[PDB]
Amino acid sequence: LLDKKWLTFALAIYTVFYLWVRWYEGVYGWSAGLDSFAPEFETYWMNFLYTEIVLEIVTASILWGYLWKTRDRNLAALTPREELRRNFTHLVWLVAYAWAIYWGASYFTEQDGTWHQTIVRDTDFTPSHIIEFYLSYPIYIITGFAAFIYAKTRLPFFAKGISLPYLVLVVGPFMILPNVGLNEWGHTFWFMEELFVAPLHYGFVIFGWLALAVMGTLTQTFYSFAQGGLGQSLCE
Amino acid sequence: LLDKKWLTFALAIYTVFYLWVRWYEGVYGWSAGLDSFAPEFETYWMNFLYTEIVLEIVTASILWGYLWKTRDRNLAALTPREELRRNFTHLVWLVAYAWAIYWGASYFTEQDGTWHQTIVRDTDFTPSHIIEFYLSYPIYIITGFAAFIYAKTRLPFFAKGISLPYLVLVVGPFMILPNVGLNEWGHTFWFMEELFVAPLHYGFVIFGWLALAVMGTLTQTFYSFAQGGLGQSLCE
Amino acid sequence: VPGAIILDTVLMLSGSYLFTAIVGAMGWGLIFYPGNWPIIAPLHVPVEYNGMLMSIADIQGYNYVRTGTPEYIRMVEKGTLRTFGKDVAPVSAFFSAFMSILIYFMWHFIGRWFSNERFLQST
Amino acid sequence: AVRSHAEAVQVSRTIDWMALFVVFFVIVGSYHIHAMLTMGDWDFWSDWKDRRLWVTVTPIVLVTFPAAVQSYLWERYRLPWGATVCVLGLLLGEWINRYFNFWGWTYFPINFVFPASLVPGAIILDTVLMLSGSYLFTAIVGAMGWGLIFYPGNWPIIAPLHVPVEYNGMLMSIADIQGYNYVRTGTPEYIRMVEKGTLRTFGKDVAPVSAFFSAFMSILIYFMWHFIGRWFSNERFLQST
Amino acid sequence: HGEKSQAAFMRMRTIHWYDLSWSKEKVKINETVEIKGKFHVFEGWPETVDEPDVAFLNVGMPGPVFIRKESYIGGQLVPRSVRLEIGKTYDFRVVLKARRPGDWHVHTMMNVQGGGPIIGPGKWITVEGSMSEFRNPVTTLTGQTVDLENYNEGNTYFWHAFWFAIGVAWIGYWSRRPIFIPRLLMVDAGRADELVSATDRKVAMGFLAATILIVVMAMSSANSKYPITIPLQAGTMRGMKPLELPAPTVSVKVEDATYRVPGRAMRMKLTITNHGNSPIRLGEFYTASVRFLDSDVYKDTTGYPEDLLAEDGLSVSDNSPLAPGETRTVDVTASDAAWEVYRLSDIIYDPDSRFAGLLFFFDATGNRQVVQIDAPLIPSFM
Amino acid sequence: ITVEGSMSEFRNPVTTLTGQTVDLENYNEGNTYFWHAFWFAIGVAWIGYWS
Amino acid sequence: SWSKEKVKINETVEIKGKFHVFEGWPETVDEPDVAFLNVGMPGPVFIRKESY
Ligand SMILES: CCCCCCCCCCCC(=O)OC[C@H](COP(=O)(O)OCC[N+](C)(C)C)OC(=O)CCCCCCCCCCC
Ligand SMILES: CCCCCCCCCCCC(=O)OC[C@H](COP(=O)(O)OCC[N+](C)(C)C)OC(=O)CCCCCCCCCCC
Ligand SMILES: CCCCCCCCCCCC(=O)OC[C@H](COP(=O)(O)OCC[N+](C)(C)C)OC(=O)CCCCCCCCCCC
Ligand SMILES: CCCCCCCCCCCC(=O)OC[C@H](COP(=O)(O)OCC[N+](C)(C)C)OC(=O)CCCCCCCCCCC
Ligand SMILES: CCCCCCCCCCCC(=O)OC[C@H](COP(=O)(O)OCC[N+](C)(C)C)OC(=O)CCCCCCCCCCC
Ligand SMILES: CCCCCCCCCCCC(=O)OC[C@H](COP(=O)(O)OCC[N+](C)(C)C)OC(=O)CCCCCCCCCCC
Ligand SMILES: CCCCCCCCCCCC(=O)OC[C@H](COP(=O)(O)OCC[N+](C)(C)C)OC(=O)CCCCCCCCCCC
Ligand SMILES: CCCCCCCCCCCC(=O)OC[C@H](COP(=O)(O)OCC[N+](C)(C)C)OC(=O)CCCCCCCCCCC
Ligand SMILES: CCCCCCCCCC(=O)OC[C@H](COP(=O)(O)OCC[N+](C)(C)C)OC(=O)CCCCCCCCC
Ligand SMILES: CCCCCCCCCC(=O)OC[C@H](COP(=O)(O)OCC[N+](C)(C)C)OC(=O)CCCCCCCCC
Ligand SMILES: CCCCCCCCCC(=O)OC[C@H](COP(=O)(O)OCC[N+](C)(C)C)OC(=O)CCCCCCCCC
Ligand SMILES: CCCCCCCCCC(=O)OC[C@H](COP(=O)(O)OCC[N+](C)(C)C)OC(=O)CCCCCCCCC
Ligand SMILES: CCCCCC(=O)OC[C@H](COP(=O)(O)OCC[N+](C)(C)C)OC(=O)CCCCC
Ligand SMILES: CCCCCC(=O)OC[C@H](COP(=O)(O)OCC[N+](C)(C)C)OC(=O)CCCCC
Ligand SMILES: CCCCCC(=O)OC[C@H](COP(=O)(O)OCC[N+](C)(C)C)OC(=O)CCCCC
Ligand SMILES: CCCCCC(=O)OC[C@H](COP(=O)(O)OCC[N+](C)(C)C)OC(=O)CCCCC
Ligand SMILES: CCCCCCCCCC
Ligand SMILES: CCCCCCCCCC
Ligand SMILES: [Cu+2]
Ligand SMILES: [Cu+2]
Ligand SMILES: [Cu+2]
Ligand SMILES: [Cu+2]
Ligand SMILES: [Cu+2]
Repeated sequence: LLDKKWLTFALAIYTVFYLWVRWYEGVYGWSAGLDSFAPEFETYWMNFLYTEIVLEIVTASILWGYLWKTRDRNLAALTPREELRRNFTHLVWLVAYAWAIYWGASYFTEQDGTWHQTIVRDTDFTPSHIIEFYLSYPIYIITGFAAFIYAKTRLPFFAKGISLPYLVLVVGPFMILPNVGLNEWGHTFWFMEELFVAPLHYGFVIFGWLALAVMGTLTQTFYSFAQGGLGQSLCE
Repeated sequence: LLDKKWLTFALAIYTVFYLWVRWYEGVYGWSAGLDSFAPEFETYWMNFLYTEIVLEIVTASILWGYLWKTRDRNLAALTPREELRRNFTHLVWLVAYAWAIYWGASYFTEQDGTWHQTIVRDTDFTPSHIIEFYLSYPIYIITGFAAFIYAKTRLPFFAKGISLPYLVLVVGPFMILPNVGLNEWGHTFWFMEELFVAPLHYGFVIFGWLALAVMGTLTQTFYSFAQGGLGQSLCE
Repeated sequence: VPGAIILDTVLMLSGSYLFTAIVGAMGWGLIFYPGNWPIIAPLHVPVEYNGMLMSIADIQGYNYVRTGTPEYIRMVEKGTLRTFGKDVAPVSAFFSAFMSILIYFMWHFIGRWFSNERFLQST
Repeated sequence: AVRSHAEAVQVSRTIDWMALFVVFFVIVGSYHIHAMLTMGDWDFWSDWKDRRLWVTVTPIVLVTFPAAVQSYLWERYRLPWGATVCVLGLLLGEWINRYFNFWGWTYFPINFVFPASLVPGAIILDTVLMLSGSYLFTAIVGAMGWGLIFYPGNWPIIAPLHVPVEYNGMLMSIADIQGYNYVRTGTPEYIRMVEKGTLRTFGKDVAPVSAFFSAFMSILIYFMWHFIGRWFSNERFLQST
Repeated sequence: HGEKSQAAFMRMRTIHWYDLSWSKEKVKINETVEIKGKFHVFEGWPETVDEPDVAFLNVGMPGPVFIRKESYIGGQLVPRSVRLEIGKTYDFRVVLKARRPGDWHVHTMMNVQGGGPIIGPGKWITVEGSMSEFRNPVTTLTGQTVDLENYNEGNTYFWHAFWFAIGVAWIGYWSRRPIFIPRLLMVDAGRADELVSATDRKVAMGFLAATILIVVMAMSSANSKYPITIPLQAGTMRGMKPLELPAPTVSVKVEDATYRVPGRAMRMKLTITNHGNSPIRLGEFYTASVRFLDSDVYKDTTGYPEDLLAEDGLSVSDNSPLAPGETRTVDVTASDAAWEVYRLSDIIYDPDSRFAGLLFFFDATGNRQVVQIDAPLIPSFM
Repeated sequence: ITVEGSMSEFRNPVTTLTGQTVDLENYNEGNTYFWHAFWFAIGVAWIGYWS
Repeated sequence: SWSKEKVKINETVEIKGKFHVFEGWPETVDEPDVAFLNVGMPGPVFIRKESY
């Protein structure tokens, strides 16, 4: 069996959900979403923010708790074939993390630039912001934490210790979410011009750099793949 | 034989050429060299720039290629006396590098300050600049590269690896030449005052610091000198 | 893409990372503007717009209103008294190439660190 | 190898002279670049040799190379003249350029374009290092002295230039008149970073306060550049570039 | 010699120099030449140039071939930086004393703190004699007359040579013994503790004590001699008195302005309204150090530089006298080789294609009016 | 302010000093697309060659 | 002018006058774009009730 169709679902769920989110923000961007003090803004974007925050907290708790509770206690008695299957599942988790990272840190971040570059921002919770920081970021944080936990709890290579590159790849992009405080503080106070290259934005950049730890993470996963079932063929 | 009269030539060629260059710039500094759009400026300084750039490229290519092609293949079967002679020749190369570094980074650099402190700079190619960056710098770069190549190709101590202090001493002062871009960019745009201590000048300073690697380079050459013919006498 | 191709080929040939940082980054900085000139050149055709001289890109920025992006935010060449002759683009290109050498040198080691396969025993 | 003890001694002496040349002139080039691009403007002009900015900046940025060269020479050879050789090389390069370019190429008078004196500070730094070989003690006490002795060391030179003159209705020092008369087309008067007075300038304290600030910052810069020179001495063989 | 490279629009709209005069064209060593004139700070000061809050009246010249004896803005000496107001006209006077023989292009320039050099018209001035005859005497408040050419030179040389000799003595004292390789080997192989021994420490203590004592004694001696000293006199000078010009009786509205690419001419259409009570005629157009003259109306007699002077470079479609109260629109063409020699045609390279200048209107009796014009400058290619 | 019609009917003509009239809605769009696609194809070809 | 030279606790003393900002304001002092009318005194030996 090895690599199964969980990868198709991993791609499709993010693609479909974010396409629907884009449709929603295209429909309610203007017209209930321009005026932050209008009653329709509360029903179409503040309610969205509340619901998405509650659902993200619940989903993160449930997913992480399930992954930690179903952790493999007897990692020693794991056959190489099962280890290969678990390595493929972890690679599917990493693919989902990469897809979510794309959707969060490229699509909704830059689309955000457009939003701000076109309208006068009315609040810290613009309909679009709600989408980026309160969805395009918690979702990829949840996916990254889940992938890290799966590696630690199913892969003997990633067990017996916390991998530094994986921890950086998982936590650095997470630090972008608390960095939103610097974004807000340095939008309203510091810097009144809508410039995407203003220093109030270097907190997003610095912690975006930590995603480069995916390189060490991926060579670690390559070594984990090539533990018992490394071949032969490769180097033979 | 050991140390031969190549050292006298090494000193004299730089001294004579740069004395003639100083005479040339004293004669044509004013009077074909003040107005960068005058026809005489093209015949006396733009032609100088073109000729010197072509000659520097040709000389660097020929010298470095000859030094690399005549590299000693059988370094193992090198007698201590021949090694001592080659060490003295490398020391002559280092003396030539030090002389060229002086002429480039002190004389023509500070004389440059005077030039700018006295006239209104008319272009990125002032008659004097042409002298400093397009001569006082390529010449010492060529000499440093030649000395490094000679060490690597004739001295067994400097073979079997790239010496970090020698590489720094050879490449850092070279980085001053591309740093001229920062000089130009931060003269015309940034900083309109002729201040020699303006931050548009820290690129020259930072890479001038890398010449301090001559200390590690010289202790390496001392060890290379004291390999087989270290004495005795010294420590005896 | 031209700068990226230069950086990659200069690395593969002459595998020296130092040689890449010096020569390939130089080329990456220098080829940026010539690489984009075929795209933006048609937008620089002069236009007599309501009594004032404007490029086509200037008219685009004027017409297509960016409510959040007023004109003064534009950090573009505005001329200086120390701008000698026709040197604005080449001078900027060479400065960018030198700073690209420096940034490439720094980020080579940054990437070296980010590749670490260490197991930080506890967080 | 070497033939005998005598030939080894002669070879060592020849190496000594050649390596002294190499050290001296590489230091001249690098140190002069650093100095002229970190303190050159004050060093160029007597009307820039003020009590606040000149006294503050010059020792701070000039202690850099002496610290590194000391950390190498003393540590590896017990040669206590790194600071002295750095300062002598800087002075030689500066004087050569002043005489042959500032006064030779252009025709600015030497009494207008003379450099500052640094040998007293260099001697203090070197002797304080050789005695009490502690690099920390040097960085604290010798750098203090290097910063503090700068202005008193240069006072005999610049004092005659500070005689007041009644010049066309305005009070001007002789250095001020030199800067006014000898036109620097590229160097207008406002570029001059000199003492201009403040509302928080209490009494006659401008020179001593600047000297003490320069001494403290010299301690800091010496501490940094000792380790910078320690790194620059590395004899490592970076296998590939 | 530093203009013709600056941006054409920046040279056009910073500072307009006019009524320039030179006392002499050829001078001897120690002889004085005086440069007078007026400059007007343009209202449309470019945003890339800092406002002339801190400005210095300088002289454009190849080093001290002249010495600036005096310089005035208004009627008061300005040895320091000054504050200028945008839109104001000031009169200036620079007194130069010849120092170096030769033919020198002397410019009057204004350096602005955050904008760089603004170079005015330059004039060739011949200096004859010998530099050895030059004297720069000055009398101090302590009652002594010194020559600034060589005053304190001996003292400076003496002190620098003395300290250099002290340093060289230290280095040579340590350099009498073997220097590099034996000392390196001694330090490496075992503890050294042998290459620095008494009386080396005594010599170093003597050097340190002598250095400190000599510095203190020299400072005390330089305080006993020259007991009266003052710090360097610096600080921007406020309250520059501008000229109180009468309000112009001529109003000019620029209806489009074009220049051919390539070409040596600039064309503009002006609507001139004549107020007051005298028939006026357009006599001059000054744009950037270049004076386009209508020779039938006005002739230059102040010895303006020929390469900057267009004697008949100003052609007006209808330059008949303009009766008071009458308004007419004319086509004005300013054409001269200077427009290309001084690269005023290179405004096509500039990121701000706007020009500014001064129009000089003359009536029958000869009294003149200065009006300022500024408008976009539109290139024409076909 | 109410706007009625179709966006497809919008035109933004402008006449340059070189004597040509262009519509700012789509002027240079084809050239931009072509050059970007060309360089992207070159990069993809490099990557696929190694892949 | 000073309303009183000797006061009791809780008693009010008023200081009046004029100040002229000199035209030749030194360049080392920033222009009085932001200025505060203060009282020079050794700590709150008086309290500033009003200032105009
Ligand atoms: C990592 C864990 C992430 C957790 C957060 C998830 C956020 C979900 C959206 C919040 C909506 C909100 O808050 O708003 C509630 C909205 C407000 O629209 P309405 O006014 O009712 O109009 C009618 C509804 N239309 C405008 C959508 C037609 O209505 C709803 O009930 C509909 C929400 C549907 C969400 C599920 C479909 C997603 C695409 C399919 C692939 C997954
Ligand atoms: C590391 C490799 C360095 C390579 C660069 C070397 C640059 C050489 C100079 C460029 C000249 C140029 O370009 O100008 C060409 C000049 C222009 O002068 P002219 O108008 O002909 O007047 C007549 C010539 N006078 C004014 C010199 C009298 O004329 C020449 O033919 C003469 C150039 C002579 C150069 C060789 C002598 C150097 C001193 C002797 C010790 C070496
Ligand atoms: C193959 C070897 C031979 C070729 C050698 C080339 C020499 C220079 C050619 C100049 C072209 C030209 O025309 O001048 C320069 C042209 C503009 O020209 P302009 O408008 O006429 O300038 C008017 C003034 N003038 C007449 C005196 C030229 O742009 C520039 O300002 C380019 C400035 C670049 C500054 C940073 C360079 C950093 C170099 C780093 C090296 C490692
Ligand atoms: C490894 C080195 C690779 C170099 C590849 C160069 C390809 C050819 C570029 C022609 C540029 C041009 O046509 O002239 C310069 C123009 C700018 O001109 P502008 O005056 O601002 O006007 C703009 C309007 N135009 C285009 C109608 C005139 O473009 C540039 O900004 C490029 C600047 C970098 C040039 C790099 C070559 C110099 C040597 C580099 C090695 C030290
Ligand atoms: C170690 C490095 C060696 C490199 C040697 C230089 C190779 C030049 C190749 C041709 C480029 C060209 O011709 O184009 C460069 C264009 C010229 O632009 P332009 O004159 O304004 O107008 C366009 C005029 N055309 C259409 C006739 C070209 O861009 C520039 O302004 C950059 C010029 C600065 C080059 C600085 C090189 C310094 C080298 C120093 C060596 C010691
Ligand atoms: C051997 C031990 C005994 C000697 C102890 C010396 C105590 C101070 C002497 C002051 C001389 C004088 O006269 O005051 C100070 C004189 C100016 O004097 P003024 O113009 O009269 O000032 C008017 C005001 N007054 C009357 C109150 C003095 O300069 C100075 O502002 C010097 C300021 C230095 C500040 C930084 C010091 C850092 C110290 C670091 C220590 C590791
Ligand atoms: C290891 C410590 C070595 C210290 C060596 C000191 C030698 C003597 C200097 C006399 C200075 C003078 O005469 O007074 C102060 C004057 C400045 O005076 P001014 O008011 O600006 O006027 C200038 C015009 N004059 C000279 C006609 C008045 O000079 C200085 O700026 C020196 C400041 C540093 C003094 C350091 C000593 C204090 C203790 C240091 C240890 C914590
Ligand atoms: C741990 C460090 C201990 C150091 C003790 C101090 C030794 C002083 C030697 C005599 C210097 C002198 O007399 O000259 C210093 C001159 C005085 O200048 P003046 O008063 O303005 O005018 C000249 C007046 N004369 C001609 C009478 C001298 O320069 C200065 O302003 C510097 C004074 C500040 C000194 C700060 C010391 C702080 C020490 C703190 C210890 C806990
Ligand atoms: C002193 C500084 C002058 C410039 C030299 C810096 C290059 C040093 C790079 C280096 O360390 O060596 C790596 C390779 C080694 O390959 P080799 O097996 O030595 O190949 C030799 C045959 N060859 C000439 C075709 C290359 O050799 C190469 O890197 C390529 C050598 C050919 C030079 C041109 C390559 C660069 C193209 C832009
Ligand atoms: C923005 C800057 C980029 C962040 C990169 C900094 C990483 C610093 C390295 C580090 O974290 O050291 C871990 C040690 C704890 O050690 P131990 O848990 O004992 O691990 C044993 C092996 N080890 C000592 C080599 C780690 O020190 C500790 O106390 C544990 C702290 C670990 C935190 C690292 C996570 C960084 C995520 C942002
Ligand atoms: C607690 C801090 C107070 C200041 C003390 C810091 C000095 C520490 C330096 C150090 O680590 O020791 C190095 C030398 C060792 O030499 P020794 O062989 O101990 O010589 C002792 C005889 N002597 C008093 C003449 C020195 O000893 C010396 O460095 C010289 C000791 C004499 C003090 C005066 C020397 C400095 C002159 C300016
Ligand atoms: C402006 C800042 C001052 C520059 C000083 C930075 C020097 C950094 C040290 C360094 O270059 O590391 C070299 C390694 C390559 O290692 P290898 O070539 O494997 O050498 C084996 C021994 N070694 C690992 C200790 C070097 O890393 C590499 O990938 C090779 C790059 C070497 C470039 C160093 C040349 C610096 C000239 C500016
Ligand atoms: C790899 C990222 C793909 C992002 C595509 C996207 O944002 O699609 C939304 C956009 C919306 O434009 P349109 O297709 O015209 O439909 C408009 C519907 N709304 C306004 C809700 C977006 O176009 C599509 O829906 C095309 C489907 C692409 C599937 C990968
Ligand atoms: C890594 C480079 C950081 C450079 C910081 C920068 O560009 O700041 C520009 C800003 C200058 O403000 P400005 O661009 O004029 O802002 C105009 C808009 N307002 C006045 C509303 C802020 O300076 C500061 O306020 C200090 C920044 C500290 C960085 C750690
Ligand atoms: C260690 C660096 C020596 C620099 C000396 C220098 O720049 O010399 C030029 C200068 C030029 O002044 P001068 O001798 O009067 O001859 C003028 C000739 N021009 C104007 C061409 C320089 O003086 C000399 O030629 C003296 C020879 C010294 C030999 C080490
Ligand atoms: C290591 C110390 C670097 C301090 C930088 C500095 O002194 O900059 C002064 C300058 C203030 O400009 P100013 O001195 O007023 O320049 C006057 C002349 N103009 C207006 C033409 C630039 O500030 C900047 O523009 C930012 C520098 C960033 C350094 C990484
Ligand atoms: C500024 C670049 C510094 C990069 C840090 C790399 C550290 C590597 C240690 C193994
Ligand atoms: C800022 C001073 C840092 C100097 C670096 C020295 C590193 C030494 C490692 C062997
Ligand atoms: Cu933001
Ligand atoms: Cu510079
Ligand atoms: Cu001139
Ligand atoms: Cu004006
Ligand atoms: Cu007043």
